[PDB]
Amino acid sequence: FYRLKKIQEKKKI
Amino acid sequence: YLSQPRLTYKTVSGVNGPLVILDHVKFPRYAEIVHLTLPDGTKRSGQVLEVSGSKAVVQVFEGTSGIDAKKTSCEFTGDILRTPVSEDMLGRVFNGSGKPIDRGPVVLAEDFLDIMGQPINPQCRIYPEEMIQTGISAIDGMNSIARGQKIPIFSAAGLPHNEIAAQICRQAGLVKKSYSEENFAIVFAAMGVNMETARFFKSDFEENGSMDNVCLFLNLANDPTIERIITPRLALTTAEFLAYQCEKHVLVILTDMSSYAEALREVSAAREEVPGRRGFPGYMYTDLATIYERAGRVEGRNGSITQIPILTMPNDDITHPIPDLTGYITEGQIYVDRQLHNRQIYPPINVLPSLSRLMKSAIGEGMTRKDHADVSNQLYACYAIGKDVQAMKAVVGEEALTSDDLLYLEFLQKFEKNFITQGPYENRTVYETLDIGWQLLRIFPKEMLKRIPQSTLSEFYP
Amino acid sequence: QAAMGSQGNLSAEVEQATRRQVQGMQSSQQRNRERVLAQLLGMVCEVRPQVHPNYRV
Amino acid sequence: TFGYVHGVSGPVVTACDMAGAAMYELVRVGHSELVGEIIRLEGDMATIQVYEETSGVSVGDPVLRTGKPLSVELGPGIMGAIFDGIQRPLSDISSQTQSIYIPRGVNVSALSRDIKWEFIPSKNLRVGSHITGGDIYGIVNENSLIKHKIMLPPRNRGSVTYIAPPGNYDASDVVLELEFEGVKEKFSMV
Amino acid sequence: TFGYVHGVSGPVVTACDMAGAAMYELVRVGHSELVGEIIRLEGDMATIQVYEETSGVSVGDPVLRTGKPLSVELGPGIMGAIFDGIQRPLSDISSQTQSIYIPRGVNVSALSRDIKWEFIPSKNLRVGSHITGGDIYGIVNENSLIKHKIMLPPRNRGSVTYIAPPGNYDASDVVLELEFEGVKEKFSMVQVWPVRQVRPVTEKLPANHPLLTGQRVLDALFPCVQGGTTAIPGAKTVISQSLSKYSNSDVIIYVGCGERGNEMSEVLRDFPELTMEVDGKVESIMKRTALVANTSNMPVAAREASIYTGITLSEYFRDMGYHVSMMADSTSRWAEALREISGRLAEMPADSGYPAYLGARLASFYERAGRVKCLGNPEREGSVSIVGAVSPPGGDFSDPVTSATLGIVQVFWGLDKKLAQRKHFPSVNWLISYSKYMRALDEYYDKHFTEFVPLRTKAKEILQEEEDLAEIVQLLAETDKITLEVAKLIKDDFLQQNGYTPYDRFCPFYKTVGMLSNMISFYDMARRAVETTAITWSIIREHMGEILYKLSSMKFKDPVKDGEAKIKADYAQLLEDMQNAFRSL
Repeated sequence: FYRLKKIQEKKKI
Repeated sequence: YLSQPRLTYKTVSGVNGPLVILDHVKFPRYAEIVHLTLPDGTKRSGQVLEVSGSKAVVQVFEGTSGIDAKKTSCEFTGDILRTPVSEDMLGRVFNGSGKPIDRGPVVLAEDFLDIMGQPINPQCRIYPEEMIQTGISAIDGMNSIARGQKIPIFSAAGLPHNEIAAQICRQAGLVKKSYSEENFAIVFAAMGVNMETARFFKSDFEENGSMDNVCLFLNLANDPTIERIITPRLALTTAEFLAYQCEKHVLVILTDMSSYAEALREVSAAREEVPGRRGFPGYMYTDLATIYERAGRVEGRNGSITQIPILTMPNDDITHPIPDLTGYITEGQIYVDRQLHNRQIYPPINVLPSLSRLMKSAIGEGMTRKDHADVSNQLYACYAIGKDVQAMKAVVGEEALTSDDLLYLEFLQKFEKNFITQGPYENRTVYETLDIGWQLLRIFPKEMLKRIPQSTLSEFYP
Repeated sequence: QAAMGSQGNLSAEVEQATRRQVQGMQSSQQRNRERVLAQLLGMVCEVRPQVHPNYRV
Repeated sequence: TFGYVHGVSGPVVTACDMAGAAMYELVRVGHSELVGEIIRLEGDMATIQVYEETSGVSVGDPVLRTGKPLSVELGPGIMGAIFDGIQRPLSDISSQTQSIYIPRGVNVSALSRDIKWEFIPSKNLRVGSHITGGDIYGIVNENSLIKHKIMLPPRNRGSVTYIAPPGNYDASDVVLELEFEGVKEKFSMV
Repeated sequence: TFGYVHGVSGPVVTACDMAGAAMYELVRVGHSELVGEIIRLEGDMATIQVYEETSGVSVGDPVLRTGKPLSVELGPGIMGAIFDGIQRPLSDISSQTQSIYIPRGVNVSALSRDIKWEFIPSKNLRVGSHITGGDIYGIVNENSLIKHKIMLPPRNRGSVTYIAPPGNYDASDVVLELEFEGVKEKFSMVQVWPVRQVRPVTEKLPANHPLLTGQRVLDALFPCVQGGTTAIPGAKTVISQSLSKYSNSDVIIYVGCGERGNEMSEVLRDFPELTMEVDGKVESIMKRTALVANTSNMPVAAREASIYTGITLSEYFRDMGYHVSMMADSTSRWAEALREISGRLAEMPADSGYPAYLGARLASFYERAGRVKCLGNPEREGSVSIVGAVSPPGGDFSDPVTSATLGIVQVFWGLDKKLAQRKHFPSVNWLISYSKYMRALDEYYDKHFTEFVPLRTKAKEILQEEEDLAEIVQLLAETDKITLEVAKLIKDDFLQQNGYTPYDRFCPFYKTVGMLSNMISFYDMARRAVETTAITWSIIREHMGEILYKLSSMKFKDPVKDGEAKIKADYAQLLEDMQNAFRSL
């Protein structure tokens, strides 16, 4: 879950 | 109503997966339906998923294959998906979207309704009182179903549950006390099913002369997922119309909601929401609650609604989120055991872990009969003791047993022989089931009937 | 023989029932055509246009 | 003031022209006034977790601003009633619509208006008496058993300026107070 | 029009100036003309997934557009050939290049344009009439065993204006002219059909006839049905040979989407050498069989498309009024390919990384089998049987692929928990092993075999009773011992089939019936009490040890040299010996 949160966070750019 | 003309656009910013990005839309709505026209001349349909600014993204039911970037067009209904409904829908079959499957015409719109439905005022809910005949000895005598009670059924994959549902539909009805069975109806809904077990339904339900009180929906596995998520709400709304706006008692049957959960996962993945437990969105609980709590009686009306869904348990895991939550929002459950299926008992119902929370009101003297509760409790207890006695025999040997143990073993054997087995077409009346129970009870001598009050024993035992 | 006779009789019965239902249906249609069409055309010719309510200045 | 809708995605709603908004401030959205809560602040933009069903909401819909956070209404008539957890009552909505279903657009008062209560002021309080918060100044017979006494709420105090006489009042003003040389603030029994 | 590559990321190719491109429009890339297809649109800037390595491709290279989506080629000569995942004729390519390696062979036709077959028009046709279409219009006059009858493409029906006479033609020439609308038409012996569509049919009908296989476990517990669907663990390949050899299978299609290389060379070597001897005339089975090779070497989308290509081929031959028995090597590797491509697209995944639409795609692959009534004037029927393979993952039961597969497949068999014997390949898992075709086949069974009807139930009773009592034994009456020793014998003899030896390479249903009847009649007259009928188990074993050895050694009667009569007689004699032992017990 944490990995997925991080990849979404980076994708927000 | 709407009087403005419908609009058409050709601005297509792009496509990503099953979604389509458009732009330059004036006041787009949230869940308004649209149609699509490929350049080659094919027709399609979809639902607006998300909206932001002048942009609006849309999902397509039939798939996004073949879409042209600049040569497509779309049209806006300008309104939320509505359904045509009417009491004459009986005898028909549909494909979830409402398109007829048989060779009949389009349904005349006696009324339009919103598919999303509404919540029910808790003040108007009335405690269920009566009971629905089902024709199965296990479901009627050993357990019971009230006019409003929501009872799911658990069954692992590869076991005959569709047969149970079909027989329930065929032999459904009300208790003949002496405003009759004509008020009773059925809405059957099957989702994510193979083409087999679909031809079977559409044929067999026709072969037994029961389409006068059935409204059927089919959705094969290969269909769009959005059809799958849409269908059960459509079924529930037509049930509500037929039961409350018109005075009817309706038995809704749902099959394999695990596929509904799969479609929910699909739409969640499309929107890019972070998965949680076992790859399921957290709000699926409230979603299932929305698909539930459309039952019970209501003051000012003489109708009722009763849900009997079916589930596919993954690997016999009670703690899996699906069955666990369903139990949290249902009033009982009926189990199906693999060993009984291997024993060639057509109804594989294992009545021990099963339990119905509203037995005490569903039966009684004004109901089927006074002795029913006593008979049921005694049967359950002595079956438990009989299983224990078979365990006893497993080690102690037959010569070390007493006459009581022999009585228990013989009773158990005759019980699975007769009480459980019904046959694929034997429609047993409730009185017949109670008579069979009494006959089996008579094997034990008078004194061992500890759960039976004396007066009932004097009345019925001889 | 009994089955065949009963089946023929019931086929005739259901055919007659459908025929009379269709005939009464046709009669009801004949009773009410001009009123519905007049209402429909009269309310179709109306337009009464307007802008979208949410337009801001 | 008002705002306009900018985007919708399920139970999320981002609305523009919400400069000055406050955290956890309730709002009303769309022609059918669905109730939501402020969650995020960014420039003048705002985010709203609407918990009612979202459907048919278009872009540019009005957004009425409620100038309070989630709270509870009090006063007489509470006892014996039924509430749904957000103060929205149940007894009065079964009547006045005669519908089995709860409409989405429901905004009725938590406590019914237009009911007299036979207010009796305290006989020990004159114009000028310096009081404090949570101070009883009247008694009401909400029933035959328990007396629902009225009191000024906390964070309010000072020299009374006017008291209403005994009589019957339909949840209207009863007390005036001009402490701190501010305004002569008025307080009903709600 | 032409385009330019803006970026490269492994098997991905961003490009620009691609306004008007379709969703799955094929496209050539670079000066090597690498084949690909559209995936995502972002305005003029698109993304393309390619079918070969991208090393060396630079920015600004040309991009050529084409007007078709992914499609397969059809016509004569498909049977007996071998194809890649995107229908490349491997054999002809190795012949032309005369090199071991596969070059960038971007231009080669699936079927040779030089070989000429003797076309024969149907006599009922007349030129210049208003027949208004119909499917069949001619026939390839001969192949080794199966005549490649020709049909008219669906969606294209019209009157007649010219039919070619009998004669040899290379399939590059036209034999039909069906203008019918003021627009002239021309059709050769070759067609093009999009892969991911479905060829329409007039009707679908329920199953009406069984399927025969050599394996005892499949035949007894969970029989398959013609036009059926099934899944089998991938722990086996002899089953394709056996069904082609014995069952009523006209054409065979075998597809290795991701097999290991050496096993694929094994199949390539061994398969053609086999023979059929249909009516005493020794005829290679390769003549009635086509292959679609794809090892793990090839890129992702080749593996992705192999399954769809094979299914299109099977559907096309089904329309030709035949019966086809397809087997896929595995589906797990396909799922891994889907995982890889979804991760490449940066689309957020579901549980275990698999994209959410996995279930939908698996449904798309299935629901294409079944007996059907073709679309045509001449009436005929075609059956498709699909036999997928679910290679055991680490999480056998917990694999999303397995869960989706159990929600669709009509008949499934699976391995139990991984036993101490890793070579226990013909196992059985009573937790999840089932079938759904008993109802539509008991009427057929009643006319041929009737002894088995209670025996099949009793075997399950015995096995489940042993399974119940086993854990108690591990942590004790004599009847328990009889039950468990019978179950052990059943597992040791009835199961654990060899396959790689002649004496268990194939087993006729009658051999299974006889051996199972003996093996179960052992128990049917030994469980009536601790004695022969109402001593201990050790006494029974000491009395009848030779009987147990002979029960075990039933397996070695080779059907190849020993006919059915001899094996039946040997089993009956052993049964009589068992009866004699019972009388003396």
